[PDB]
Amino acid sequence: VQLEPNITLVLKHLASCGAVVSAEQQAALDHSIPIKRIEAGLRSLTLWGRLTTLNGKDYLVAEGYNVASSKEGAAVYETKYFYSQDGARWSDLQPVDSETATRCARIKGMLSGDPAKNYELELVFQIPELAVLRCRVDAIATATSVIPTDSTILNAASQVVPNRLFAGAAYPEKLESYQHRFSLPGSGVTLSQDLRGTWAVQYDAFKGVAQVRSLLFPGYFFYYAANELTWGSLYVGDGLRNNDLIFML
Amino acid sequence: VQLEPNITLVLKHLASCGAVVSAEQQAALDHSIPIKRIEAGLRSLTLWGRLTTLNGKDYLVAEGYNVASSKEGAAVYETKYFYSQDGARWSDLQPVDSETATRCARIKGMLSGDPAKNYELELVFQIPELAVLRCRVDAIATATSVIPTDSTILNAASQVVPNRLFAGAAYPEKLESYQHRFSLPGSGVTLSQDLRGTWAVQYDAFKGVAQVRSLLFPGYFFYYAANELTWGSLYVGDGLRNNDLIFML
Amino acid sequence: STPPAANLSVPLVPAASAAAAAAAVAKASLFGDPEPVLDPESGEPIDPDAPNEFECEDVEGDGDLLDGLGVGLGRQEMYAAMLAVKRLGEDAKRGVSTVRFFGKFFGTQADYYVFETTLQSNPDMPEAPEGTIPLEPYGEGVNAYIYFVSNTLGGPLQQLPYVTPEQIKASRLLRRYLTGRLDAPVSAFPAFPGNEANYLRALIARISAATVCCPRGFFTADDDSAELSANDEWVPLKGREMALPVNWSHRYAHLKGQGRTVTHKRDPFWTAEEMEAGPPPLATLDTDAPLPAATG
Amino acid sequence: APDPVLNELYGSERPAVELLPGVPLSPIVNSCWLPADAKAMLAESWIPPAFEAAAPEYNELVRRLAKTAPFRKWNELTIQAKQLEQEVAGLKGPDAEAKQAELENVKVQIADAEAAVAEVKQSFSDDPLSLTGWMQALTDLADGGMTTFEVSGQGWPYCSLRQLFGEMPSAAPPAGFFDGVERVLGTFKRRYEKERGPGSVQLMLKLAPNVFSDAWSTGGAPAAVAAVEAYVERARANVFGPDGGVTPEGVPEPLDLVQLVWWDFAAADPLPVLKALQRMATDQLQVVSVSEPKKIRGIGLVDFPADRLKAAIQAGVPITCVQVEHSVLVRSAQPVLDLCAKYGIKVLARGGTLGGLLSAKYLGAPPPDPVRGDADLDSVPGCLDAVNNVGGWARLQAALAVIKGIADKHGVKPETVALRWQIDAGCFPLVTTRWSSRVWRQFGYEGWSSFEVSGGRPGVDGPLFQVESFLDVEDVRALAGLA
Amino acid sequence: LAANRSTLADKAASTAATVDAWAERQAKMEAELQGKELEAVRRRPTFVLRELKPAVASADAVEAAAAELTAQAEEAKEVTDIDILSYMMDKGAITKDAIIQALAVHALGDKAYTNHPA
Repeated sequence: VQLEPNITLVLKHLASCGAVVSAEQQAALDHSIPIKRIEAGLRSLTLWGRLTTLNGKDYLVAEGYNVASSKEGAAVYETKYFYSQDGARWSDLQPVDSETATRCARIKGMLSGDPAKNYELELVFQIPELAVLRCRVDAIATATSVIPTDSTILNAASQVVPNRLFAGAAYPEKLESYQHRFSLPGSGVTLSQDLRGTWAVQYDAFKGVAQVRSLLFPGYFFYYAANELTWGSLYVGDGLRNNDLIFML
Repeated sequence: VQLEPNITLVLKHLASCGAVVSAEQQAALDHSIPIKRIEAGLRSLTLWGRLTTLNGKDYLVAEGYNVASSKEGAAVYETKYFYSQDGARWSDLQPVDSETATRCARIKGMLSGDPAKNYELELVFQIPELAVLRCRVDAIATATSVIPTDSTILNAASQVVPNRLFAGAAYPEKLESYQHRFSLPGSGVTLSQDLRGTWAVQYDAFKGVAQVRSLLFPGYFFYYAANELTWGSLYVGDGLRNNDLIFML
Repeated sequence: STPPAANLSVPLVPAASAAAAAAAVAKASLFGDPEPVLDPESGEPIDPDAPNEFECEDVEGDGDLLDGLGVGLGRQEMYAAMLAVKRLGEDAKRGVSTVRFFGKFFGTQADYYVFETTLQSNPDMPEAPEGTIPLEPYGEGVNAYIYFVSNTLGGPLQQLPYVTPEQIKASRLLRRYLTGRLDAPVSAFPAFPGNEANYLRALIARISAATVCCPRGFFTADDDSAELSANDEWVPLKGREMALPVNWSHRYAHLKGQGRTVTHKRDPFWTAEEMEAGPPPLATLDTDAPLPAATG
Repeated sequence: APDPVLNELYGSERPAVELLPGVPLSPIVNSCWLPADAKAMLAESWIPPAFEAAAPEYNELVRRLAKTAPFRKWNELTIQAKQLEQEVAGLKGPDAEAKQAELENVKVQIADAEAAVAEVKQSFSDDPLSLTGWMQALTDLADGGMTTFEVSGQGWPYCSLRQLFGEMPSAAPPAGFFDGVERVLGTFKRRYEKERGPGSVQLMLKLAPNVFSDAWSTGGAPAAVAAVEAYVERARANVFGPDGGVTPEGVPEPLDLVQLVWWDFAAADPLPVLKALQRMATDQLQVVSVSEPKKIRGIGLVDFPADRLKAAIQAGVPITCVQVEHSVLVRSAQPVLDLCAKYGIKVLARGGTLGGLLSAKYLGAPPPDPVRGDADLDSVPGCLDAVNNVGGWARLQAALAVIKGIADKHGVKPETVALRWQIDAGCFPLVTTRWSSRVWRQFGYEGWSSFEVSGGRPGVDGPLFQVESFLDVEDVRALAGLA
Repeated sequence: LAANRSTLADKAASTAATVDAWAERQAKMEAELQGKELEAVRRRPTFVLRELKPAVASADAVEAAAAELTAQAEEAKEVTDIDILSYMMDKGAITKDAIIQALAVHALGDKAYTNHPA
């Protein structure tokens, strides 16, 4: 029934999972989220996550879309990404061309702090750290971005809009109740159609709060409260991928 | 949009207005409101306020209701009240008689913390403290209970239910945007058909948040956040209305 | 056009949520004072238990520090952690003397809350069999503390057994997600000698020996023993000086590669495992082993 | 041969059944919800011109006394005395002397019977708990034909959760939920068995171990067996007083049945407690010579899923009955019915009327409200949950209209139709008793509290206790369509 | 939409009327129950005096007691069956235990020996 996830309810429901932000950064966010939302002409802007660096100066990353339309069977959102070392001032994350988008997936290890860092890869190729961060955010968003099913609907002119009459998802424990963001409302694609053991759901029947954690990307959490229909998600931790999933499970 | 007011949102938006709760009580409410909600059949149960006492054990009062009907040209919410000295255990707050409430009205100053006290009035009369507390709480509840206008709507079987297609109150810095819950949704009676100087409204247009303070009862506060479309009200202080209001304006 | 998810008719609470209700009641009981309960068959009140006299640390204070740093659990969970520590230390059946909150381990079905406590009467440790590395008795380097683990704050509280060098050596070979329950096979190969609880205890041992620190100069190391006496002349550093890793030191003894804090040499030649010499007791975090270099 | 009680009362040819080889079972089972606390109920006392026509002595006792075995024996002995006097006056011969000896024998029998009658009449007045409202309610219920009872009450989730899942202090006695109900039912059982019949009234208990407690989790299997043994001992102390718990021969008299209700299966499996209760239900032979005599005559289970019931069968546990929720509008557990039909174990059906919500009222009424409160139902929030599971108040209104039409077709209350539907599916009904001028309201009857209107008749109707159903094929089709 | 508002109001009024009708029917039933109970209480003394089948008091004895009561009344108010019975038990001719025994024998119904042919 909600139209945009709160930044306070997300931090409250995901505090236990370690998805927390500093109090000073929380106040700075509360002040400087609308400023960037108006400076960029975006109708929706929410905090996407927080990535750890070799310094204490983690990257806070917020995403925001202005239009969201159906295109070749994919719900394409025209997202813009912004980063900030502190909660006050935001900078932009320019998209990455395919050559460097493939030369950035081979660079591993947790990032440094200064976004003006050049990695050198193999003749030597110089790649900016902001490109690597953009690649990691794109990979996590492709693999993970999760919303409850039927929470979006298709109107005339083929635009995906929130379902104002969404009554909630029965059986919140089941993974079938949740879907990726880029799945069309008509298609019956959910997280069940992913790999069998890559999503863990723990549901408290009493308080009516379900919690979905990504095991392929260990730092992605998504909560869904059903008594009042409120769902949110956050990624906290480094952006690296968990390759050896078969051994761990 | 919202189904029920969120306690953390209420405490976050009313922090400036001085309506605050202690850390232990906050956590205890978080863990104990659902338990009392499910022990009864109440679809809704939320914190109503915090009355100050003399020993130091403040009275936390919560109210709940199941269904909201319309009867004799008004919205009649059948409510049930609970009180506590600590956030853990909730006890019933018994309703009082009529003459007992008339006698209630003559006790002034903050009531003491112990719920076993007795006040002496005049042929002598013995008035329990819980009766006084319930009298004050029902007086404040009857006087001031704000919801944004047309945030509810009738339906089949004539029950006042939330309006899931609520567009948002237009011009929310004015009292025509808010109304008492008892007022029926269709009717044009709003927060402007009462006395001219017993309500104050502050508005932040950039953040889009409105704060409505009651001047008849200087402890009643209300917020309406337009961007999130979330509203909520709280009371902090002793249940005394300032009769010497005119000299104050 | 009726939307897909028009309406649903569910009961107020699912009929299969008794466990969640019990956990919620247990966590709510942490607050306030226990109201006296009158006995059945009569009106006489049942006298409460006489509490135990224990020792602990400031949990609201370090909750505030961790909230200011933006790490750890929320401030609404550190208060419940304080109350759970108080309940554990207050129990008479299991007599503790000091309590401390270790942390929280995630899992695929539940999570583990861990408290490290010393007891007033250590239990019995079976003697090490022949041909194996001798076990460290209670109070020594690896078994100084006894750990308690629960699923939800409050509620039941099991005691993890001791840890043997075999378990520590076997834990360094495997890499698992914790299923969340305490009776679960960790691995078939590499073989692990025990169920989930033994793996959790070995992980706790390694983490505690690796990542439990105190500000530099706070303690003084015993000249010939391995004890730390509080330094009376310690002058605190202020502000961001406690962000540099050179100003911290390891509060617990280094865990050798053998599976013990101190190597056990056979009596005559020795292998290189037995000649494993470690660092000074109060070892600075600056002089630590860096992670291997990555591709970038 | 049919049940003599049900023969005279309802002209029913139904033969009596036996839950176990020793204990019988009534066609309908009474779940007993106390209206108030046991303390406020065990303290009630019936003891308050030269003639009071409204005095309880001339009104309640004359009815409660004629129903006792000594008085019936006295009347029968008087009848035989008058008869044999008639024949001995007629005969006047050598056989008249033997017949006069028979008359003297029946005279001394009359003497001792009258002494017992005076004894029981005195026993009426020297105890306060007898002749109260609730005691008379259960006495009338048992005399109606439903002699079996079941301890129950407000339960998860509509009750105090600190009294279920809370940690008691160490000094507390080992008393669990549904405690005072056992004491009240035991008091009623002892009073009724003193008045009439040695074992007339049965009683089926309920064991609800708090598997989430610290002691249960940290203890293990020895803790579980110790806990169940302690519960059995306390239940024996409740049903039978400290005196009389053992038979005069020295062998303890066992309980009738213990119902195990499990809260969570992924937390702790019920195998140890089931094995312990089985061992308490069996007597350990030594050579032959009985040792460790049985304390429980049987074991039943509550609301176990079909797979768990099958797993309990596969472990040798002699399960004798299972109670599930299966009404004319709720059919969520069909597999359990088939499994019990295959393995030949009785099944009990709680619900049926959705808590009195299929009554004459609510036909066009708005939904009941918890805060305002309804008193004709037993649990308002439970009734709303039943309504939501059915689908809503509109669907319930349609179903109730259909049921009311079916009822008016024959001339029965709208609830006997649901109860007969339950009986037709094989399961035994489970109806909640009603209190305090609402007696017999669970069967639909109204204004049945006073003797002036009842006339001593039970507040039930014959078609419910009948071997042949009164539901025609169209009615069966409609009720099946209700779903 | 105007007609929809009117119909909704009518439906709500109909449900309220149904609730009120049920309440008043219950009240009427309770009142009739009280009337029956009061009538039975009023009737009882005559019943226990002159219509019990196991005769507590012989007709001659009760009529003699009534005649004596009338004589003592005229020397001084009208005789009443309750007054006759109370005076009779104060005289001691009829005890409470005999009343209880005869009433139980009658309440036995067809099983009573009096209803038995012999």
